Amino acid sequence: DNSLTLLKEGYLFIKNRTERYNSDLFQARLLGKNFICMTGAEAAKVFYDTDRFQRQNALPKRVQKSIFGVNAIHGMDGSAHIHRKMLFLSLMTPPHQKRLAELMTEEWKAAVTRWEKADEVVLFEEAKEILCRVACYWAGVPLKETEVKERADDFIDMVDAFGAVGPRHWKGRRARPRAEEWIEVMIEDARAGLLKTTSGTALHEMAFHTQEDGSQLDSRMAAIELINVLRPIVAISYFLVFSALALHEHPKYKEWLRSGNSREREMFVQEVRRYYPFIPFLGALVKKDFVWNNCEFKKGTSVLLDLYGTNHDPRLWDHPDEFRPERFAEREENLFDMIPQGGGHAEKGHRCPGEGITIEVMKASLDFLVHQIEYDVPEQSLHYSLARMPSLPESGFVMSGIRRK
Ligand code: HEM
Ligand SMILES: CCCCCC/C=C\CCCCCCCC(=O)O
Ligand SMILES: [Mg+2]
Repeated sequence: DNSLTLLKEGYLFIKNRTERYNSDLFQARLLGKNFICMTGAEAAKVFYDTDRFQRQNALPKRVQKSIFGVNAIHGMDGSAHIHRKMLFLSLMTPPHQKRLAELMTEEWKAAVTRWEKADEVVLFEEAKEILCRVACYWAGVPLKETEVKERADDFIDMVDAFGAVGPRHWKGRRARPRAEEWIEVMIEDARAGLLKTTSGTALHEMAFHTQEDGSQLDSRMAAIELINVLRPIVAISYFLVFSALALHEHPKYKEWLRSGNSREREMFVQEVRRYYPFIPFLGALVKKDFVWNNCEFKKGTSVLLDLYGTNHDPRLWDHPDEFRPERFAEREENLFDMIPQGGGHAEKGHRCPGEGITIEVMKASLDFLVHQIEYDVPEQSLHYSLARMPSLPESGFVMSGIRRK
């Protein structure tokens, strides 16, 4: 069993071995199970074949009890999964992406009034609070100013736990029942009409969603699925910090952004998502015996798809370990070569329905940093680990001398 080695190597565990064995797949004992680990765009296509792969019983209990919730969308298959996935997709269309991006812009502009007076700020901490306030407001979830930071911390504790052991994992295990109880009473109040809800917002649509047989979700399950909207919006915090890091470490792109418009901002944001680590891999179970790439996949075998390694595959990407947003000028759009938030079709599998929200929030936040304020980046540890999952520049990205531009 290689699980401790996986903990040691993190994002590079699969890529180190696919390179060493000169193969796009290898066998390994991980998580107590027999696994095949695979990488590359062709492997991602096979992974998203839902006749060959299922997610039920692929999600380790420890992941359900920390980041995702028990028996939630991530572990569902078949028409029941697709049914629930349409609920998430309806909440993440461009009107929602635009609304969230606009709320973020308003928050960043409002933040300058305090940042200019305090001089020094930790971007990760500011982002967490703003995103939590914006996510709850857009969703219709009441949120008191005195609890913004606690709820944001609970959301991040769940994200930060998914690849951890020891105290960091325990933080996520403790935060999940707090968040679920908090949101569940909201669901219950909404269903009794004791909390005002609005058609087309996340609280309303999760509270009143009906399944294929016409029954509502259990209030706890509706709460879990609403957290599966609120938590990943706060998780955009990680990408916002990596975006600011890339700006600092590749300063030639700042004037490139200042001169240009949303096209350059979008190429920059896509390169942040491709280049920096966030989700290392995905798990599934072989649904039926099949053969691919001269390997027999036996029913019941667990499988890991390498997100990070595919995103740095030199067969797909020129100089894959350099940050070069211009690579997305005149590049073909494809569902399997660029998979930091999954691959394939979100309507037909488990691909992230939040990609558009992620991208527009990142673009709005990049615009703020480039056009709205000036700032310095003082001496600090900007190192981010490829072993620690998820990963973040250690300091959280400290900014100082902040001035209204
Ligand atoms: C912040 C950066 C984000 C990253 C790195 C990310 C990444 C991912 C990945 C890798 C998956 C699983 C894909 C698969 O299993 O095939 C996923 C699923 C999901 N994401 Fe995201 N995501 C992010 C943001 C968001 C946002 C902002 C939302 C909602 C507003 C969201 C909602 C979801 C949901 C509901 C699923 C489960 C979909 C399903 O099982 O069918 N995510 N995400
Ligand atoms: C058997 C190994 C399973 C894979 C372990 C990690 C699983 C999924 C990674 C997270 C997917 C969604 C992340 C978006 C952010 C969030 O939901 O908080
Ligand atoms: Mg229904």
